[PDB]
Amino acid sequence: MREIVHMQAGQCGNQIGAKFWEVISDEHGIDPTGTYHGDSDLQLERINVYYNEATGGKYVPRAVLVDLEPGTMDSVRSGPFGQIFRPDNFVFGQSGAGNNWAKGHYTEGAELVDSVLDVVRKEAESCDCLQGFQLTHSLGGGTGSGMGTLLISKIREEYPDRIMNTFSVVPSPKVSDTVVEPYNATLSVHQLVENTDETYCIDNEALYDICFRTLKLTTPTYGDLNHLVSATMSGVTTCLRFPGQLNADLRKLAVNMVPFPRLHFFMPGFAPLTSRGSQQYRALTVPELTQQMFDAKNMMAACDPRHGRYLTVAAIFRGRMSMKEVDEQMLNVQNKNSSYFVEWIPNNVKTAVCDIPPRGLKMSATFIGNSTAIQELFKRISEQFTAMFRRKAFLHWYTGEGMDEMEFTEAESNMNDLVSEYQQYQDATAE
Amino acid sequence: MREIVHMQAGQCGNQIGAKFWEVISDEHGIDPTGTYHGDSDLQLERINVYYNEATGGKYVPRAVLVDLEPGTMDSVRSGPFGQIFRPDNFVFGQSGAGNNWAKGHYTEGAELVDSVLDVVRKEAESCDCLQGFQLTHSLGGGTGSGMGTLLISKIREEYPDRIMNTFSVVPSPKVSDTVVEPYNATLSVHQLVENTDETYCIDNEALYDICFRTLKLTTPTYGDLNHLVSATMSGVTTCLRFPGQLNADLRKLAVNMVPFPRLHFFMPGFAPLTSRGSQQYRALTVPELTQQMFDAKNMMAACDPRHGRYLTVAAIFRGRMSMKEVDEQMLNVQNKNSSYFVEWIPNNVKTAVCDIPPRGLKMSATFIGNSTAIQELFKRISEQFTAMFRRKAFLHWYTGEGMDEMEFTEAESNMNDLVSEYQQYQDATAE
Amino acid sequence: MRECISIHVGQAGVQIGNACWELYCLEHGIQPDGQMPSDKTIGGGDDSFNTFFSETGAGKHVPRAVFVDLEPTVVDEVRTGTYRQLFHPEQLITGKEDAANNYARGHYTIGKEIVDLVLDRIRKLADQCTGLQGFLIFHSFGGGTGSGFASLLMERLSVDYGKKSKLEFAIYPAPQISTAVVEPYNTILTTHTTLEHSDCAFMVDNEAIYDICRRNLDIERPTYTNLNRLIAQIVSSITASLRFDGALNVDLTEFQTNLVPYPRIHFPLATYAPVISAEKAYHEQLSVAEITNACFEPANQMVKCDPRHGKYMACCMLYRGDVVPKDVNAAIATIKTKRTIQFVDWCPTGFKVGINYQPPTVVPGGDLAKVQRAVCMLSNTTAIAEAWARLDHKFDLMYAKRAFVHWYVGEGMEEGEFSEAREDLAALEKDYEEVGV
Amino acid sequence: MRECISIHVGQAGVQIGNACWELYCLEHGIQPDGQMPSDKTGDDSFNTFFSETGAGKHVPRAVFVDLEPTVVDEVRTGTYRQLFHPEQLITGKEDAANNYARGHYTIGKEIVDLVLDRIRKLADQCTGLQGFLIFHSFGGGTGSGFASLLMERLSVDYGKKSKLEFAIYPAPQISTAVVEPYNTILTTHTTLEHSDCAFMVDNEAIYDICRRNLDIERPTYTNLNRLIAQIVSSITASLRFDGALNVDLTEFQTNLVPYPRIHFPLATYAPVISAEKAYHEQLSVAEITNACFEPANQMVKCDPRHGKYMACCMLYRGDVVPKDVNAAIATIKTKRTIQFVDWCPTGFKVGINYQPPTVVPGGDLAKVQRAVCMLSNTTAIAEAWARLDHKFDLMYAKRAFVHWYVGEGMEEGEFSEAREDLAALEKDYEEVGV
Amino acid sequence: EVAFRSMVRGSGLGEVWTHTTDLEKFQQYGWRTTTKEDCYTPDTLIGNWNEERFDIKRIRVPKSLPSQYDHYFDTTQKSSYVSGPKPVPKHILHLAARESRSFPASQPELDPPAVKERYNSFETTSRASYVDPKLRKNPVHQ
Amino acid sequence: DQRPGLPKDLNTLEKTFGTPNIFDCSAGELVSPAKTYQQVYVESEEGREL
Ligand SMILES: Nc1nc2c(ncn2[C@@H]2O[C@H](COP(=O)(O)OP(=O)(O)OP(=O)(O)O)[C@@H](O)[C@H]2O)c(=O)[nH]1
Ligand SMILES: Nc1nc2c(ncn2[C@@H]2O[C@H](COP(=O)(O)OP(=O)(O)OP(=O)(O)O)[C@@H](O)[C@H]2O)c(=O)[nH]1
Ligand SMILES: Nc1nc2c(ncn2[C@@H]2O[C@H](COP(=O)(O)OP(=O)(O)O)[C@@H](O)[C@H]2O)c(=O)[nH]1
Ligand SMILES: Nc1nc2c(ncn2[C@@H]2O[C@H](COP(=O)(O)OP(=O)(O)O)[C@@H](O)[C@H]2O)c(=O)[nH]1
Ligand SMILES: [Mg+2]
Ligand SMILES: [Mg+2]
Repeated sequence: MREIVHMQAGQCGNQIGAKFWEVISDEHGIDPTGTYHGDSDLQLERINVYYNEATGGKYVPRAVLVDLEPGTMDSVRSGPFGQIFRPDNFVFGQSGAGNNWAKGHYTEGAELVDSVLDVVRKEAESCDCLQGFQLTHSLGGGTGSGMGTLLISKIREEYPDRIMNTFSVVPSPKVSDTVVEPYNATLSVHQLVENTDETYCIDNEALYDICFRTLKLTTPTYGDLNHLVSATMSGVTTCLRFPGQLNADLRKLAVNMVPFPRLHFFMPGFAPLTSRGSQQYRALTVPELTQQMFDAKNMMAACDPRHGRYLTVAAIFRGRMSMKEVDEQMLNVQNKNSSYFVEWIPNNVKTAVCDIPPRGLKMSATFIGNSTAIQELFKRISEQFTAMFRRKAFLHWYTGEGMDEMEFTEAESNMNDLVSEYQQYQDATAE
Repeated sequence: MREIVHMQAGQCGNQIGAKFWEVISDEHGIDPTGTYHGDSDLQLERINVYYNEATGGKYVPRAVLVDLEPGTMDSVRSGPFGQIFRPDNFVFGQSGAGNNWAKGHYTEGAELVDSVLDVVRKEAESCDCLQGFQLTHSLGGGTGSGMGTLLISKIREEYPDRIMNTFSVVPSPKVSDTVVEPYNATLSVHQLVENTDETYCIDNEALYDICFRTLKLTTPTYGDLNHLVSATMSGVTTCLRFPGQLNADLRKLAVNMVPFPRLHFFMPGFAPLTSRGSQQYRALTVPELTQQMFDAKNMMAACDPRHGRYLTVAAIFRGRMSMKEVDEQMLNVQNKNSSYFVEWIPNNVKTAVCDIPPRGLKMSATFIGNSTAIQELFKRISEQFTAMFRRKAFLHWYTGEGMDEMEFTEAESNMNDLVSEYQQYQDATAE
Repeated sequence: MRECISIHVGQAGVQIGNACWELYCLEHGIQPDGQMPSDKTIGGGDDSFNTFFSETGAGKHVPRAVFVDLEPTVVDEVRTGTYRQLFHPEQLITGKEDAANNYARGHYTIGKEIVDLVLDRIRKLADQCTGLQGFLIFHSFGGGTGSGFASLLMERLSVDYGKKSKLEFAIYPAPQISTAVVEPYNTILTTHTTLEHSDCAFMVDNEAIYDICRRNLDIERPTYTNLNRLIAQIVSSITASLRFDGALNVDLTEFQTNLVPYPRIHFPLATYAPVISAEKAYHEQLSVAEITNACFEPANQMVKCDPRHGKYMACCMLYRGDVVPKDVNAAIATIKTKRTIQFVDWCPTGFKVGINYQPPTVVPGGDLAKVQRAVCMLSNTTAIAEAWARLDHKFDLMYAKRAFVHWYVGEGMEEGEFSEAREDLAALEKDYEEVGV
Repeated sequence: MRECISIHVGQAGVQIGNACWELYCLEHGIQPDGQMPSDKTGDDSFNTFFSETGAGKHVPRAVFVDLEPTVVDEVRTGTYRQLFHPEQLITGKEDAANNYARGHYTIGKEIVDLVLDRIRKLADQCTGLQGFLIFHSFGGGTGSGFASLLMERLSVDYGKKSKLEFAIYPAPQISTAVVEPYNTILTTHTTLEHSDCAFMVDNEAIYDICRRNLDIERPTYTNLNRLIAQIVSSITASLRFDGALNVDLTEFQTNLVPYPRIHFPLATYAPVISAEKAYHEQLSVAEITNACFEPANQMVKCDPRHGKYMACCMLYRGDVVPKDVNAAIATIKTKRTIQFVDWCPTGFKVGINYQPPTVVPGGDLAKVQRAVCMLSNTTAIAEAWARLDHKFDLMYAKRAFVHWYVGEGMEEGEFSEAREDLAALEKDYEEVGV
Repeated sequence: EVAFRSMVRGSGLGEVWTHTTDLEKFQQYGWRTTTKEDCYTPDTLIGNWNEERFDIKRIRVPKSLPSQYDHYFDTTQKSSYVSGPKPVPKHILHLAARESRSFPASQPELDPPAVKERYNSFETTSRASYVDPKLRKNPVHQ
Repeated sequence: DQRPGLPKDLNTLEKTFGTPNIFDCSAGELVSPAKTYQQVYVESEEGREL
């Protein structure tokens, strides 16, 4: 047993979780009736990681879908692969937080969290060896930054020994799309610094750029962004799911990446990415995969790797490939780029190759990058927070609900300490 | 196979009895000629409770019509649904009492008592189970009050255990309509309180208030009041006629209603009542029926139950509903208006759910209330009686028939005693 | 050979029996006409129906039940509906007047004429037996035929048949959810009479089954049909050992000897508890440990009382379906190691289990799912003392000023019978604290 | 689970509700008798505006209310007679005569209990009410006094839930009545502290829009009310239908109201177009986003370029691909004509719905793939407040039309208190703008 | 908040009746005879003219053709929200007699067949639920 | 009157005006195409001999 309790919080979290469950059921061969119609038994060999055998040999995911209003929850249930979910795990409210972190953390979000803790208590009790918990939400949003962070805190209190990996969507530098994004993002990251073991942040305009540039796609809307993030979702768990030459579980990735306990915000990346016309002109080899991984156009976050230092790189390769192909392709990247890697960590690339590639690809690779480039995103959110908090705009909802300015100042100070730690470990020399 | 013999006394009794025999014949699917034209078998299953089998498909009502003058008998036979009654059950004399209780009870009524008792004995010995007798009449009349109570006394002498209920159109505070109405009402209720098992006490001004405030109808006429009274009578007796989830007949109602044998004056209420424009828009649900049932101005007695305290309540629901919602709503209304229920009786509300809705409606409810607010009616009749009697007004008409003032003084004493019993129970404490 | 006679007295008894006998017909494959529509029939082993049905020698089965009600409407509903040719016409015993929610009318005056006829019918059914296993009495304590005439019938059966199993299924009133006023009088009178004339007194509460249907089946607005179907499922799980072959068959005598410690503590609690609906039923494992932990929950008892306030004395676990004994042993071990479930100090061996091969059948006109594993939990414990105390509170606060007593007094029964019954049930309560300590 | 209650106060509110409920029945496929056309071939989007009293009939969650029984009687005898609830069309006997005193103190105190009991019955039938949509005008009488009285008597009972106000704000240089300055000054002082989002729509602005973008040189109030009905349909289509990221009535308060005393956005439904122009145009996301910031396509007659944008709420409707919205907002942010306030780097709340807009058979708008409704909170309303302040000062310099209020029951100092409240509102807008 | 109130009842247009006490009920609407809003035709808009026009005896008669001089009486909320003439059904127009009602003005002719079938089919619980358990595994079709 | 600007026959409220949004080759058939494993193995072993 290595089980991950999955959670979806907020509209973004619910939709991206539904797309993730669709693609992982495609990978494991589960049909929309909950049965198995695959070809190789390797799909069945480790079903127990995310699925749950009901009566008759059917499989139901260990996912808690939560939102304060029946919305996207009903959309997920009515959409494809919706009846696979347990109807007991469709816990919902009737009110609505709506970009109101105070309301999602202290009002009716804070009373339905007892039911969500009861559901995850049942899901963890009906297991033998829990690997950890993953949760999908969005900073700068509503209930995802609210009940999501409340869930992170309470579950970290309940099980303070399991690997906790939040994925989350951070706000976008270009466009606005929500006015209280700095407030909600700061109040959520203040919880996410000390509680979560690892975070794989998603950025919407970075996804827009990677869809428009490297895959063209004309109009892929939101579902294809959800698919292209779900690719990395399956990518950094496929060593736990499928066998291979070198295996790296979530705990192994967490210890091999995180240098210091505060430093745990990563950037994902999927790179067997081709357009429609260039897929018959491009040759899929491991050096080409590493080129597209370390390409800055494949960064899922609003971050420039050239303006920073990569603390640690993780590379999850999928498919039948040689081992020193990967090893020498990371040696070559490190030797070619000595000014963009930290000098005090020798060979900061952790590689793991599994034998089962994803659907429709001979080879694939997932890049998870811990860098100091997140400092620019956090100083963006911090300066936006200070700009709004100087004139106290949109603060009256939070204060007239019950938090005070002291919590906001502590969150801003903690996030500034995180920025200072990033800059200190970026500017720290080897000797 | 139970049986209830219907008796109509006076003009009011004959009119609302004719409306009653219209409504329940429509309920059992009997045409005005007398044949059976129903489409189901539940109508014909319990048709023997009120209809004797005749030649062919004819069905003769088990009703005895009595009034000293033929003026209303000829009309009630010549009107609609008047050719269904047996012509031998139309007993009549030459003169008339006419608001002259002494003539109705001692001189002119007493001549017809032998014939009408022969007719009632004929019907009772034609019966094989004979659950009881229902008498419809008006307090404040000559033949309805005096001869009606004389019939009540004779039938109690003949059958001292079979159930007896009188429907008792009662005087109202401001309609009046008669200058000897307090005399007639007091002398009739003096017999009723000791010789009746269930007195229902329907009020004309209250019926106008219901029919105008709830149903609009700026011309509320006379047959509409007859229709409301008949709807309440049918809703009272429906469990004897139709199958249901939890049946309750007149004796079950009497046992659950009457705590002490002199406290048996009730308040009827029918409450799927809605305006002409609001029929297609209103939803006939159990909580809404409960609200309209316990609505204060939906009571067909002129006394407000807010000026008192309920002792016992009966709710006869008709239609397909849920028992849990029914008794949960009774629990809710008791715990909300706990100040209007006696604390020394738990579960003041008896329930009776029958499965057959009335014709033209989807779901109905009938109310019976043994409240202590009818002491206002009794005190009103007492004060009008003692206003008239202290000056000996209109007393020569009553004393020229063989009556003395001792009967009037006894009626004072008995009404004041009943007022005292109702008075001490609305404020008697448990411990 | 192992045959039981069912006596369904009162309107509640007749309706519960109407659900129970259609459940029995569905279980044994008997069509509503009375015959087997299996056509090919095949002999093999097909004597499982003999507990509740008898051959007429022509393919028709008549049930071994007597439907009693003093008013002719709920029995005529059975005689008119689709289960008309199934029942023998003489077992559908009806009266003329109902007992009018009056223990005196049910027990002394109206119940005195029809008791001879129903005893005659029970005599014919007992003569049509090759060894009677027991009696299954179904009634309501609410009042009338189910309270007075039920007590009269069971005392007459105790006089006549003597030593026989007398399992009764009582519709006890709720603390708040009830539809009568003289109902606490009727309950207090009937618990004094049916205390020395019964050996198991399985109690179900209308509000408790309302809460069960609202929580598990998520029937927000249920009718009596669902409650009767759940009670029928309980009785079917009880009699499954007598009817169908299994590994450990717990008959009525084994059941009583493992359940009741003393002759006056014969008041257990029933909880058949895979009770989840077909919507949220097929997404779960529904294992033996899961259903045992569902049984051992405070908000699953089908009588309104909290078991954490009392001490468990005996438990009987009737499993149904594909149930292996090792999962039973593991579940019982987990329940015993659980600390919120307290057993009394003088009963170490607190469990008696029994496994039947036949799975429960789904009723197509119902809401319970077609589950494979079932367990029905029957625990004799001391948590009913609070229900007894609530009933005593109601009885005392009405009897303090003698409300509604004249209906009983002037129609048979004397005044002091209420005092005698109150004293008897107070003695029963004192018995319960003596066993509890 | 998500429902709204529509209260229509005054004659203008009742006529706006006529157009709105005609549009609602059209876009949910409800005939004027209240029946679906069946046709067999699962729609449930009506369960925010149509209570299903189960017979096959759907009834609106609307309370028409008025003191003058003329326009509501027109509704009650018109084509939508067998659809509205008969006991939801509450009328008085006397008029209100454009008198705030006669709408708040004398005529309306015997009918406020009736309208609140109807609202209470609708809310008790409701199962998760988001809030109320109150359609009225600041002209006077019913729309000024009675609507405000409903604001206190609903905020003191419910609270919490949304109270969105659709005000027909008086025009700068034209109007109909004469005591509208007095009524508008008196309305805001009692409406400001009990409200959540009270946005305004102006008659001159709709006249310019209909005369320019629709080629209606002689428009009546029917076109005005239909054009406001499209705005309310676009503001509630996120609650009604599914789509992309959805903006219900909860984010409208916490994304548009930075300070408690300033809750005044502006509507802008601006693919407003006719058949010829839409035939020759290729209406796309960038064009319909750029057409919303133009001063010509504004729903109030104010100057948006002489003001700083506080916040915006984009409500896109139809075949909208999400990155086109973000590209349009990026272009708007690089534009210099639109000026934002300094304490607001992020200032847009974007919500896309997939349902195309609906066209009324007989009307002015054309069938279009895409629609945009901006709810824009700006600082440009201070000019309108200042000009009505000037109008009130001119009328109150020598006590014109004051004797009606004084003899009806209004205190003399109430005008001074409302004047002081508007002066405080001007100072609040100046402090926000600086 | 008074206890035993279900719903406040309005008058023909605006008046509410005092549900608490009965002291002025003979000067409230109804019992008041000094007024005049009771003896007009239902064409005029006083009294409960809506409820009078909702009656069977006014629904059964259909509207005539518009007159010649109707353009002088055309209205904005008659020409904008256009309505065709109502085709009153034959089962209403050929109503021979009122069928079995239960209370005054309890008109069930206007009810749709979906709710008419609910009380025309005598639905009893024991027979409806304890039916043959072979007709319940699949629905029955008309 | 809106007729001579529009074409000869056009039912105003039946024809939608504006440009449509063409929906082809979404990322669901680019990131993870439905091509099993034997098909992609064959399509990748094509080539290699040269
Ligand atoms: N669980 C359940 N309880 C019922 C049912 N029917 C009746 N009851 C109970 O019975 C009580 C009412 O008394 P009854 O059992 O009907 O009385 P009776 O047996 O008909 O005898 P009489 O009073 O003489 O008519 C109510 O409080 C109910 O709790 C039923 O179908 N299911
Ligand atoms: N947009 C729009 N505005 C209207 C409409 N009808 C009236 N108005 C506005 O309403 C103002 C007239 O006063 P009303 O608001 O109608 O007054 P009322 O609400 O009827 O209340 P009273 O004082 O009793 O008349 C005018 O200045 C118009 O601007 C309409 O149909 N559409
Ligand atoms: N990738 C992706 N992001 C989304 C989607 N829907 C919303 N978002 C993002 O979620 C953020 C808003 O969070 P929100 O859903 O409103 O949180 P909620 O109020 O709790 O539901 C925005 O920044 C969007 O970019 C989606 O379908 N896919
Ligand atoms: N509700 C109602 N009241 C009636 C009816 N007929 C008469 N009354 C009332 O009965 C009273 C007169 O009683 P009456 O019928 O003359 O008694 P009688 O002399 O014995 O016939 C009057 O005050 C009327 O208001 C009727 O059909 N319905
Ligand atoms: Mg009975
Ligand atoms: Mg007006």
